[PDB]
Amino acid sequence: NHHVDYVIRFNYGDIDTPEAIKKFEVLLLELSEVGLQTEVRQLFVFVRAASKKKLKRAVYQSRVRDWLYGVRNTEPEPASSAKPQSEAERLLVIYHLITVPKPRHGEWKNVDAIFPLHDEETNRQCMREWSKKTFLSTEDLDRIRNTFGEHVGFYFAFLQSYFRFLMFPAAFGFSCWLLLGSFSIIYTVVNCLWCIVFIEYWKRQEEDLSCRWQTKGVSAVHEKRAEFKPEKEVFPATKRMYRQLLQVPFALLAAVALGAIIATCFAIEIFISEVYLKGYLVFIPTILVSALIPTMSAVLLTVATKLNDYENYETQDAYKVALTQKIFVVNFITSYLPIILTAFVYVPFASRIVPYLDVFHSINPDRLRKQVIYFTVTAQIVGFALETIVPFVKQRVFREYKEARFLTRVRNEAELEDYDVTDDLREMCIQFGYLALFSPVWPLVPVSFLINNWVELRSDFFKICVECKRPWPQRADTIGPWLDSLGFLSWVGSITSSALVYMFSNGHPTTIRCWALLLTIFFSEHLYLIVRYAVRSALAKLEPPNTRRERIERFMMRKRYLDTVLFWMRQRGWKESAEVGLSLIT
Amino acid sequence: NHHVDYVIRFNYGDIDTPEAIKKFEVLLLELSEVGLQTEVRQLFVFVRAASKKKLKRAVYQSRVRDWLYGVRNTEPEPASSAKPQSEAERLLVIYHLITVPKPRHGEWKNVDAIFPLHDEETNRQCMREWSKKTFLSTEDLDRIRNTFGEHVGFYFAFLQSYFRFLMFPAAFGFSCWLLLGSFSIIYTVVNCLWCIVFIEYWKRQEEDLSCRWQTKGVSAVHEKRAEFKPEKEVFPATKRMYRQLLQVPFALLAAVALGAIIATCFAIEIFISEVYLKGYLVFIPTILVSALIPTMSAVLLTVATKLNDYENYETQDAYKVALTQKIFVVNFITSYLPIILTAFVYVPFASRIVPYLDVFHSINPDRLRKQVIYFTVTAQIVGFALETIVPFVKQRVFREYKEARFLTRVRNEAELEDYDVTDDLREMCIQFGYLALFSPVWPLVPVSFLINNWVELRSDFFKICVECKRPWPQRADTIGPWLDSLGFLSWVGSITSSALVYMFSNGHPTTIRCWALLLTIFFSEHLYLIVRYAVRSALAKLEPPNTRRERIERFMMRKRYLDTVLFWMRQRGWKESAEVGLSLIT
Ligand SMILES: [Ca+2]
Ligand SMILES: [Ca+2]
Ligand SMILES: [Ca+2]
Ligand SMILES: [Ca+2]
Repeated sequence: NHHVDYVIRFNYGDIDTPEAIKKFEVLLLELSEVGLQTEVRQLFVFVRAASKKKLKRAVYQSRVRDWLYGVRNTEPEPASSAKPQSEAERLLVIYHLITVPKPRHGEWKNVDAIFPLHDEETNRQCMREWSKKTFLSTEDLDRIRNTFGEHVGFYFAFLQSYFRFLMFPAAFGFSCWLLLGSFSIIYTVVNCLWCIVFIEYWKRQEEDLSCRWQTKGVSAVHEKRAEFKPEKEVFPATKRMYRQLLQVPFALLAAVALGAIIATCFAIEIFISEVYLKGYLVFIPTILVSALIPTMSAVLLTVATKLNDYENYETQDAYKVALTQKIFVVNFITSYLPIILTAFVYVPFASRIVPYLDVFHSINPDRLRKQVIYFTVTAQIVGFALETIVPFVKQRVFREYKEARFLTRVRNEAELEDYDVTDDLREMCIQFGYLALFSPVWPLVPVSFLINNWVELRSDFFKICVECKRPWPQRADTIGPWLDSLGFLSWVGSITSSALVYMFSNGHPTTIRCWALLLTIFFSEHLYLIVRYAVRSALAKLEPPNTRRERIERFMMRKRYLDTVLFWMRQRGWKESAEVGLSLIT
Repeated sequence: NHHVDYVIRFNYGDIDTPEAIKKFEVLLLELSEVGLQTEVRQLFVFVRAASKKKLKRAVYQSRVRDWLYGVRNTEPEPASSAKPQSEAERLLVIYHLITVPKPRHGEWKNVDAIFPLHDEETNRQCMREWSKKTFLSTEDLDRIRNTFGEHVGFYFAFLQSYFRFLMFPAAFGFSCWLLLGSFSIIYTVVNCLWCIVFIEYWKRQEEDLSCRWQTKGVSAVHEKRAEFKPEKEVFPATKRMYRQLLQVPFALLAAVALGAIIATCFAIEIFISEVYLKGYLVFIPTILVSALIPTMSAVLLTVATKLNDYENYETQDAYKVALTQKIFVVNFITSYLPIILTAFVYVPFASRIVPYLDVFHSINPDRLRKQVIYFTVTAQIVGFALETIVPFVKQRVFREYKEARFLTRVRNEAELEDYDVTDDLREMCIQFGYLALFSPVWPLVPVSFLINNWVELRSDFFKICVECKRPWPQRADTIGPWLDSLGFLSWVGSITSSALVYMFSNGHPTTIRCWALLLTIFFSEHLYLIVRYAVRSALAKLEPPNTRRERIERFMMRKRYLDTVLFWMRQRGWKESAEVGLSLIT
C-alpha cells in the first residue's frame, strides 16, 4: 500500500559513460509508456503506473487481447469501468507492460532482475488462520489466486488435492501393517488402483480450476529466437525433430554416468557389509555419494542447458518444459536406483557374485527395511531443514554483516532468492514415487507423507512469504510437464510393485522366472493398462460444472453477435390430398 | 433434377379408419412446415421444399444454429443471399426439417422409412473417370462430399489414405519374400513401425478433412430418452456407469460361447488330420463353423441390442457407437481365434495332448501357411462375391417376378437396402488386422490388400450407386469408434508378431519360456509403447495448414465483434532523473 509495483536494479560493472547511456535509454522507454519511474540510488528504481486513465486503458487493452485469442471468452467490460478485480492482476499487466518488445531482464542490460514486493500485513495474517483448520478452503485458495499469480495457485491446488486423497491409503496401510504382515496382495491392489484414480481426478480437476480462474494459456511471449525465416504477416519446425533427435543420447549418457556412480557407491557398502575407524569407514560410501552426484548432476544441468538452447525456441513456456524433462531423467535415476539395486540384484542373487570384490582396496534381510525408512521418512526431515531453516539463518546472519524505512526494507528484499514453483514441485513428484514404487515395503509410508504434506503445505507457503522474493504473477492452465510425467511414474509402479510382491512371497534361482516372475508382470501390468482405460474414459463423461458453464457462456456470447449485428406436381397442397388419401380403400 | 427430395412409404397393416387419421396427421405437420407433399398411391408421397423464400430461410436457419454452437465458426451469410453451396447440403436441411420434433421414421408411425434418390446421369459418369486413374484426387473427393453426405466422405478418405500407404509395406514384403525367407526380424520391425505411423497420420488427418469440410459434430438429435428428470431450462449420468458396469460380463459371455465353438470346430479338424466319404468328412467342421457362428453371433447382436437400449441414451451418434463396440468383441473373436489356435497351441505343443480325443465319435508344418492364405486372399474373393454380386442378381431376378417412368423407377428404388458405412467399414478394420497380427507368415500379404483396396474402393462406390438406396447426408467429425479401436488392434500385434518370430526362429518345451518367450514380449511390446509416444507427440507439433487456418479464422471473427460493437514520489518524471542518474559517479 505504498504506491509501488516493481524494482529494477543495476550492475556497476562498466565505465561511467555508457552506464549513463544505458540507464536513460531504458528510462526513456518507460518514459514513453509507464511514467513516474522514481529512483533512489541503492542503483534501483521504483516503477508505478502513472495515470489511472492510462491504467484503465491498459487493463482493458490486456482484457481485449486476452479475449480475442479465445481465453477470456466473455464480453470484455469497456474501458470506462474496468476494475482490476484483483491485486496481482493489476500487477500482472505492468509486467507485460515492461517486459514486452515494441527491456530484457536477465540479459542484454545491466539489470540483474525485476521484482515486486510483499504485503507483510496480510502475509502475517494468512498463516495464522489456516494454521488452525484441518485443510483450507476455496475462499482461502482464491486469496492465493488474487495474489501470487495463478501458476502458484495450481501448486497449492495440486498439493491440497494430493493431501485430502492421502487420507485413503494412509488409513488403509494403517490396517495391513496392523492386520497382515507386509507384502499383502490386498495392499498392493489398493495401492495401484488408488494411483490411477488420483491422476484422472486431477486431469479432470485442472479443467475446472483453470476454467474457474479464466485461463487457457496459449500465448505467452517470444524471445531470443533469431527467426531464421523472417515474415511480418518463420522457421521449419521439422528441424526441431532433427534436434530433438539429438535429445535421445543425452538420457543414456546420464544413465551411463550416474547409474555407474551410484552402483559403484552401492558396491562398496556391501563390501564393508562383508569384510567389516571401521565404523568410520562405514560412512565413506554415504560420504562418496553425498559429494559426487550433487556435483555430477550439476554438470548434467549444464549439458541439458547447452542442449536446450540449440533451437530457435519461439515460446516462453516450453523452455520451462524442455529444461524440466531433461532434468527429470537425472532425478529419476538419482532417487530410485538406490532402492532398485537393493531390491532387484541384492536379495534375489548377487550372493552368487559376492566373491567378486576389490581385494586391492550371507544375505542381510533388513537392507530394504532400513533404506526405505531412510528415504521416505528421514530425508523429508532433513529436507525440511535444508529447504527452510538453512536459508533463514542465512537471511538473518548475513543481514548483520552488511521515511527511510523502505530502503531498509527493499535492500533486504534484494538479498533473497526468486521462487520457483517447479523446483519445489519436483520434490513432490519424486516423493509421489516412493508411494508408487515401494509402498509394499513397510506400508506405513502414506502416513509419512500425510503428516508431511500437512506441514509441507504450511511451510512452503511460509517459504514464499519471507524467505524468498515475491514471484511475479505468471499464468498457466496446467502444472506443466509434471502431469504427463506423473502417469509414466505410476505406470512403472505397476511393474515393480507387482514383481516385488511375488519375490517376497514368504521367503527368498530360488523362485521360478518362467512360471511366476514374468506372467505376474504381464498379467498385472496389462491389467493396470485397461483400468486406466476404464476410468479415464469414465470421468470424461461425468462433465464437471464449470466447463459446462464455460461452454454455455461461449454459446450465449455468440447469441449476441448474431443478434446485435442481425414439374407436374399439382395436388394444390392439402385439399386434393384428401381425395387421393381416400384411395386407401382398395 | 425432377423437383423431388424424399419419399415416405407406408404400412397397409391396419384398418382403414386410423390409417386415414394417421396419414393426414403427419401430412398436416408437413403442411405446417414443408408444403407440396405430392403423393402417388404406390402408398408413398414425394416431399419438396415449397417456396424458395422458405428454402432460403431454413438454410440460413441451419447455418445460424450450425454457427453459434461453435462448428461453422465463421460469419453466416445473411438470409438474402444464402446459396446452398452443394446438393446434399440442400438435401440435408430437409431431413432435419422433417425428422425433428416440435415424424419418427422407424417407429411409432406406419412408415417403413424415408429415402432420397440418386442422380443416374452423374453416377454413371463418376465411375468411368476414376476407374482410369492411379488413385483419385481431392477434386473427386469433394464430389463425394457435395453428394453422399460427409460421413461417407470420411470412408473413402480413410480408404484412400489406407490405399496410398499400403504401397510401402507391399513393396517391402515383396523384398523379404524374395530376398530372405519368412519370419525375418527385419520384416516384423518394418511391419510394426509402419502401423504406428499410419494411425498417427490418420489421427492428424481427420483434423484436416473435418476442418476442410466445416464440421465438428457435437449436436445431432435426442430420441426415445424418456427424460427421467424433466427440465425445460435431466438424468443422473452416473447410472450410465452403473449400467456400463453390466456391459463387462457380456464380453466374457461372448468369449465363453464363441471361443468354445470355434475351438470345438478346431478340435475336430485335427482329429481327422490324424484319424484320416473320408474326404467328404473333411468338409464337416468347415460346414459346422459356417452355419453355427453366423447364427450364434446373430443371437449375440440381439443381446447387445437388448443391452444397448437399457439407458435413457440422450444422443443419436453414441448408439451407433455403443452398438459398434459391443458388436466388435464378437468380430475380434470370430475372425482371429481361428489363426491363434493354429499358432499358439497347435505347433508349440498339443502334440502332447493329441492322444486326448473322441473315440466315441506328427505335426503338419503347413497348417499356418494354408489357413492364412484362406483368410487374407481367398476370403476377400468370396467376400467380393457375397457383398456385390449376390444382391445384384437378387435385384434383377426379383425385379422380374413382380410420365409413369418415375413409378417404374421409384418402386425399384424401394426394393434395395439402406447403406451402412459402419457395416462396410468393419470389413476394413478387420482386414487391417491380418496385416497387423499375421503378416510374418507369408509376407506377400500387404500386396493382397493393395490389389484388393484398389478394387474395393471402386466396388464399394459402385455398391452405393445402384445396389442399395441413397444414404441421407449424415455429418461426422471422425470415423466413429473405429479410430480408437484400431490402435488397440495394432497394440496386440506388437505382442503376437514379436512372439511369432521367436517361436519359428529356424525350427520348433522345445524353446525356452524363461529366457526368450517373455523377455522378447516385454522388451518389444514396451518398445512399441514408447515409439507410439514419440510419433504421437511429434506429429502434433507439426500443425497442418487447415487447423491453423481455422484458428486464424476464429481470431479474425472475434476482431469484428470487438470492432463493430466497439505518496512521496517527486522526481517530476524525466528531467530530475538526469541529476539523480548523474549520481552514478560515486
Ligand atoms: Ca520440503
Ligand atoms: Ca517443501
Ligand atoms: Ca468387400
Ligand atoms: Ca467392399
